[PDB]
Amino acid sequence: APTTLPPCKGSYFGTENLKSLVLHFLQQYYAIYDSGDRQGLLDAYHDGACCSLSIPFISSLAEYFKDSRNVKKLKDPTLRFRLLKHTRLNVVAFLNELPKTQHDVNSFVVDISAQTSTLLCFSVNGVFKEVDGKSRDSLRAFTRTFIAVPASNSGLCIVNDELFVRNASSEEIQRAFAMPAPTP
Amino acid sequence: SVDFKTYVDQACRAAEEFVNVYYTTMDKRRRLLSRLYMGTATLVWNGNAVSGQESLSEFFEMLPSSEFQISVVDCQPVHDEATPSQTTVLVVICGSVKFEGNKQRDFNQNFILTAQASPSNTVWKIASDCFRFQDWAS
Repeated sequence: APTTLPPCKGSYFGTENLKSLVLHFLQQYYAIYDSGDRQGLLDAYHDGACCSLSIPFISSLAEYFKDSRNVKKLKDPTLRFRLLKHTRLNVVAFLNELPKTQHDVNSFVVDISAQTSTLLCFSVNGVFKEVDGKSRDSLRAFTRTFIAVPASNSGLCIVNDELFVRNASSEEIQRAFAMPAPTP
Repeated sequence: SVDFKTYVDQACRAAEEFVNVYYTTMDKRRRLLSRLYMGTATLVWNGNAVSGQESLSEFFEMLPSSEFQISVVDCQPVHDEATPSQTTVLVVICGSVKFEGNKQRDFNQNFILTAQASPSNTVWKIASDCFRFQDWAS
């Protein structure tokens, strides 16, 4: 019986072209997302886009509890339906209700996992600080999965967005906040 | 053409059932796992790309024995503009796994399922997969 896990690696982009495209998208997206009014994202989401949020089964995450969607736990089809945000209007209205944020964009670990001429699927792993409200200065970790279609300009248009939010671990916090003096 | 709710209900059903089959197979019938993937499917596993059903078969045989505990599942119908003429569902999973010879770990996994009509039941298979440990850099 084996016991070796293969070596874990950072971001997977596949090609230089795609790395450039997705990193620019995330820069642009999160400049709006972290601005204090997210309505600028209306032009990044398809008319028929979907969005949903999930958190760990369990608090400092109370602001995310009302809209969290876990179909393993929640069985009723109507309630399942209602927690899925559909249409760019309902997606971005929901996002603008969430706590204001500052994401560490340049630390994101990004995996591009599917590509065709009509589809790009990539998942983004990172952290954000809450900037205001009851949990001001808290560090959250997250995994966000996007599906995007080519945008009529030259960028990306989001059709599916799944956000998973959790608390950062003590190890994640230590790494994120460290700034020791240099040593040889 | 068809009501959105129909697609949402279909997505939830397909995903919940698929996830139960997937992790049961992973833990207890690993050699059958590759049959749940399309021939062209890929997996990005902690930043490592694995391409094609035959390479997936090899990778799964090489992985240690597993016990997975699944705590969160969410899913969405994928817009037709991204997958023309093809019914697809995005599935997102959070849980923990104990691999033999390794400490227990938390993970997140996402994959896109595609519907394959058949003479009997429609079968859902993975077209693309992504797996990452929460603590992958440790």
